[PDB]
Amino acid sequence: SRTVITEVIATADSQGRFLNSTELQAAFGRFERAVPAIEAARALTKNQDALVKGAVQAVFKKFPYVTQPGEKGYGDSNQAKCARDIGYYLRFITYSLVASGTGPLDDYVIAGLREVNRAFNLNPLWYIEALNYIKGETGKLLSGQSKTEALLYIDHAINALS
Amino acid sequence: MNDVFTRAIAQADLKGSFLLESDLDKLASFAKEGVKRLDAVAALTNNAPAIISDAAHKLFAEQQELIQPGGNAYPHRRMAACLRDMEIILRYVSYALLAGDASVLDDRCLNGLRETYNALGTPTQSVARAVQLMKDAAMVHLKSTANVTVGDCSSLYSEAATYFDKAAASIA
Amino acid sequence: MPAVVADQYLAMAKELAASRFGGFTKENIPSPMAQPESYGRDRLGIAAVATENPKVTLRAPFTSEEFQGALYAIYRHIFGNTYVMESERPTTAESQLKDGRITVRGFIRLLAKSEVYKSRFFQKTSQNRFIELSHKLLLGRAPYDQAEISYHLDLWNTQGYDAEIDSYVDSEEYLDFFGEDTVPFLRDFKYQTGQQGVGYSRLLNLYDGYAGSDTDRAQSGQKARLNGTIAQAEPGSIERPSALQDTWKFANPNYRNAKPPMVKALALEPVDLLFLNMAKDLTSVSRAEWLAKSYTQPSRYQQTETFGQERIGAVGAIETPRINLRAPFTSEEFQGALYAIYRHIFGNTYVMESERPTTAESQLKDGRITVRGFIRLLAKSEVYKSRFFQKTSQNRFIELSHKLLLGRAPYDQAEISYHLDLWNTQGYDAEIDSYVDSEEYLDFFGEDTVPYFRGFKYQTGQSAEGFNRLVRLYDGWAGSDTDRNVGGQVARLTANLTRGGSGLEPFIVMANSRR
Ligand SMILES: CCC1=C(C)/C(=C/C2=NC(=C\c3[nH]c(/C=C4\NC(=O)[C@H](C)[C@H]4CC)c(C)c3CCC(=O)O)/C(CCC(=O)O)=C2C)NC1=O
Ligand SMILES: CCC1=C(C)/C(=C/C2=NC(=C\c3[nH]c(/C=C4\NC(=O)[C@H](C)[C@H]4CC)c(C)c3CCC(=O)O)/C(CCC(=O)O)=C2C)NC1=O
Ligand SMILES: CCC1=C(C)/C(=C/C2=NC(=C\c3[nH]c(/C=C4\NC(=O)[C@H](C)[C@H]4CC)c(C)c3CCC(=O)O)/C(CCC(=O)O)=C2C)NC1=O
Ligand SMILES: CCC1=C(C)/C(=C/C2=NC(=C\c3[nH]c(/C=C4\NC(=O)[C@H](C)[C@H]4CC)c(C)c3CCC(=O)O)/C(CCC(=O)O)=C2C)NC1=O
Ligand SMILES: CCC1=C(C)/C(=C/C2=NC(=C\c3[nH]c(/C=C4\NC(=O)[C@H](C)[C@H]4CC)c(C)c3CCC(=O)O)/C(CCC(=O)O)=C2C)NC1=O
Ligand SMILES: CCC1=C(C)/C(=C/C2=NC(=C\c3[nH]c(/C=C4\NC(=O)[C@H](C)[C@H]4CC)c(C)c3CCC(=O)O)/C(CCC(=O)O)=C2C)NC1=O
Ligand SMILES: CCC1=C(C)/C(=C/C2=NC(=C\c3[nH]c(/C=C4\NC(=O)[C@H](C)[C@H]4CC)c(C)c3CCC(=O)O)/C(CCC(=O)O)=C2C)NC1=O
Ligand SMILES: CCC1=C(C)/C(=C/C2=NC(=C\c3[nH]c(/C=C4\NC(=O)[C@H](C)[C@H]4CC)c(C)c3CCC(=O)O)/C(CCC(=O)O)=C2C)NC1=O
Repeated sequence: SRTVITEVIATADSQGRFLNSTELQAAFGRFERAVPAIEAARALTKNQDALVKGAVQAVFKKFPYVTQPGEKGYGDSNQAKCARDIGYYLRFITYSLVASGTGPLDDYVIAGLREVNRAFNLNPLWYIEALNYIKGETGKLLSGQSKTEALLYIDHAINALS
Repeated sequence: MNDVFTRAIAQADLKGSFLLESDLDKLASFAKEGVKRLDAVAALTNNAPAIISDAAHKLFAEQQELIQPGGNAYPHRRMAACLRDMEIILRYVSYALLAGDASVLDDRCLNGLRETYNALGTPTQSVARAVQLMKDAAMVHLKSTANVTVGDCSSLYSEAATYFDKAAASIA
Repeated sequence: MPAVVADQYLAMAKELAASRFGGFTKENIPSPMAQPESYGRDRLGIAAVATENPKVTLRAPFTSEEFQGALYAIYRHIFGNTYVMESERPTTAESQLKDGRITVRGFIRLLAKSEVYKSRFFQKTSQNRFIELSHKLLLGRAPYDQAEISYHLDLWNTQGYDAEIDSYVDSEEYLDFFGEDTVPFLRDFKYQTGQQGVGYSRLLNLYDGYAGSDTDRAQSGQKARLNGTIAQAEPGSIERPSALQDTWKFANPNYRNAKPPMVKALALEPVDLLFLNMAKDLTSVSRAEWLAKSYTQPSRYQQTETFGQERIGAVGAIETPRINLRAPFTSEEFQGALYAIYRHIFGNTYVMESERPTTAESQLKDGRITVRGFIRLLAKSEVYKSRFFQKTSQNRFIELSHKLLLGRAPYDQAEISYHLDLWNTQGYDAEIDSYVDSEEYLDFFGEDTVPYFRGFKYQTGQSAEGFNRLVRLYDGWAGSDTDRNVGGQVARLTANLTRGGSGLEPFIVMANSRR
């Protein structure tokens, strides 16, 4: 996964050279930023259920029509899959927070996203609404830097969806 | 109606001696956490309409025989009675939460309540279900970390859970 | 089409559905619990005293009928439901009430101090019975706490009977509910701001029906019925009289209650509750979370995202950066691009400092040649030839040049024939230009990017064997294409290419049948 340490190692390895001061300072920045990111991930994990339920209902609020019979948001299975997908997004965002890089989101959600959504007729706007929700509440669940890392990762996912 | 302090005092009086150092440490710790307790009682008090609307909506979704002709919440009179009972039981749960004891809830609210409902033809299991739903909404509101200093309050959540669960068990 | 039903039955169906709004739908059905609005008060027999009889209020001026009805209600409440004879009727008290000297409250005070009240509810009673009766008749409720009984017993013992009656009538509760003008009524049959859980049950215990009364002339005497329950903080009895058994028989309040099975279900082999646990997981909880958590259960395939790339040993060869070298570049970018170029184009084989091309690096540094032209120079060099051409067969050279310059394996035997013929008729340099001037090379690497291994991902036009053939060509990240192996530099894909496969597919198709 593309993280600070991993890109450091990969760039040094592609040039066949040891780890120098530049890369060690990048690693130092990662190790220092770990504390805000890890406790932001802690906060996001502790509140996963409320976040996911609020996100699903926010999607149903901004897209009322999907709830009606005959289209995507109708049925117990479809809404369980909505909840599962939003939980997937939250899970990989917390993963990226912990790993200090967009790696987990890049490799698990963003690689192959458009093809899969197109094949299954899934609107990226639903997930954008859910992630804007999660963004809004992660604003008040987090303070200081932790809010900052959480929102960089959430906005990275949103940008990937658009 | 007695609080945690009067409970300790009664237990000490029964054996008939002073409150021990462990008892006084317990009670001083309770008073130290009483600020968070006040926050919890405020959370229950400011969000009662929200909690009871949510509980009523969930309850009449799960149990439609209540709100349809013949049901025990059918006309406006019995529907209003149902929402009133929800208000009352939430009120006594918040009282007990402030007291730190469930003596006010048991003694003043839930003591003849199953007998009343049985005499009126009211499903006590539905009332217990309503209390459970209302506990869930209340627990959503209690955990809210907005407008209030952040810190651990797990003991308070567990205690409010016991008060609602005791209400449900007493009714059903 | 002939009629399928007689018209009378069609009329009956139409008029049955006409009396519903919406006819017959699933949403508009009657409640299985068939309770009328008046179900509770009717089955309890408290309809008259709780909802139907009006609250009688008497003010300073009034007509004859208002006065007489007020007196009837007063005597029927304060004296229990007991017959008060004409000789017992208080005349001066109601003359003072008629004048306006006393209020209805003062009249209640007088009556509760009269020998009628004392003879009925005091002189042949315990004090517990008296306090119950006085709470019921004077305050409209039942005692809530044993402290009330202690208070009233001590008040009568110290200050007398009239102080007790005044404690009842002067109480703020009495004035809150009745003031000075309305007759006291039974009031705990409807919820009020100060009620308690036990109050309804205890008042029901104290109330014996419209045709029942609190009389000392029972053969058992005037006995307390709440003396044991108030002390133990128990609810009251809710057993109603016998004439109410026929009332609303067909209601089903306990509709949600589940009938038990005749025999508990067991599971003998894996323990004896897996059916009960299965039934609690199936029905007790809503379908949504059931599916939600079933969706996120881990799979029996415990496969990470890198699984499959790790199996073929191509994680690094897939994830390494694509080196693109523009016309202007820095020294670090140039040296790193040189490292990448020599690692790929020479097959991860060591090139010593003496073998490195300085003039070609200089031409690339100036911009005279592109990365593509540098690659072309390198593959024409004695390094590349001596490693991949001179000690090899042409099959090995062709598969190896495909791998190194296109990042993919040969897709068929036609490529082998084409390249062998091209080298044989035109020579090595033309054969290198065939790779480097190919549309494939320019579409994927195109004059500026170092070649990379393309065939670990599906390429359009690939033959489903080029993946397997690149895997068989690739020897991991630490493998090389050296000519210094013990056997030598030998081909790998000759039989697979010429055959076009393994030759076991027909027998695989047979095996996927019967056996
Ligand atoms: C016996 C006499 C009786 C009446 C009259 C009655 C009305 C009534 N309608 C209700 C629901 C409702 N009723 C409405 C009516 C609205 N729908 C909109 O299209 C209109 C603008 C508007 C009507 C003119 C709506 C929206 C709800 C749902 C409110 C909710 O979310 O709970 C409810 C809440 C319980 C439930 O969920 O069913 C009651 C008590 N109940 C009774 O027992
Ligand atoms: C201070 C403590 C206290 C409580 C809590 C209390 C409850 C109480 N609920 C009552 C009726 C009722 N209570 C309910 C509510 C129930 N039925 C619905 O189906 C729901 C399932 C459920 C509520 C969630 C209903 C519908 C009635 C009216 C029943 C009838 O009149 O037939 C009554 C009878 C008097 C009246 O109608 O106002 C009492 C005394 N009384 C007290 O002194
Ligand atoms: C008007 C009545 C009243 C209120 C409302 C009140 C709130 C109150 N909450 C406080 C801190 C706090 N409040 C809480 C409670 C929160 N912790 C979690 O977020 C929960 C969601 C929630 C409670 C369940 C906590 C943990 C503290 C910090 C510990 C402390 O300072 O006592 C403080 C101390 C000053 C401060 O640190 O900000 C006050 C005065 N005090 C009062 O006399
Ligand atoms: C809902 C309307 C209503 C009814 C029906 C009613 C009946 C009634 N009859 C009573 C007494 C009585 N009832 C009777 C009548 C019977 N004994 C004789 O043998 C006759 C055969 C028979 C009458 C035909 C007698 C004699 C008493 C007095 C019992 C006694 O003092 O020992 C009492 C007790 C009142 C008291 O003594 O203070 C009531 C409540 N009261 C009501 O408010
Ligand atoms: C008019 C006739 C009449 C009488 C006499 C009567 C007795 C009576 N005794 C009572 C309590 C009591 N009575 C006693 C006295 C007993 N306990 C002591 O150990 C002794 C063994 C014994 C006395 C020699 C005590 C201690 C209480 C308080 C009980 C308690 O609070 O648990 C009470 C309840 C009021 C209260 O709690 O203060 C009554 C009504 N009731 C009546 O209607
Ligand atoms: C993943 C990174 C990576 C590694 C690790 C790597 C190892 C590596 N060592 C090689 C050759 C060699 N390696 C050795 C080293 C051995 N000689 C013994 O005396 C020593 C005990 C031992 C070394 C400590 C020698 C002597 C050769 C040359 C073999 C020959 O010329 O015939 C080769 C073949 C390239 C060539 O021969 O030109 C590779 C691929 N290559 C890589 O890209
Ligand atoms: C540079 C060293 C080298 C050599 C010499 C070499 C031989 C060689 N001969 C080939 C084909 C062939 N070779 C022959 C020759 C046979 N025809 C008659 O039967 C004769 C008995 C016999 C020759 C006297 C034929 C007919 C083919 C056509 C393949 C086919 O049957 O489809 C092929 C496959 C590519 C193609 O079809 O052109 C190679 C690689 N490979 C090498 O790397
Ligand atoms: C021209 C003919 C041709 C075909 C058909 C072909 C298939 C093919 N499928 C691949 C991967 C894959 N193929 C599948 C599809 C399978 N796995 C799922 O579970 C399903 C059970 C099932 C589809 C119904 C999956 C999941 C992968 C990725 C496996 C991995 O990357 O580890 C790959 C590896 C390269 C890549 O991932 O892009 C090839 C080459 N190649 C060819 O040259």
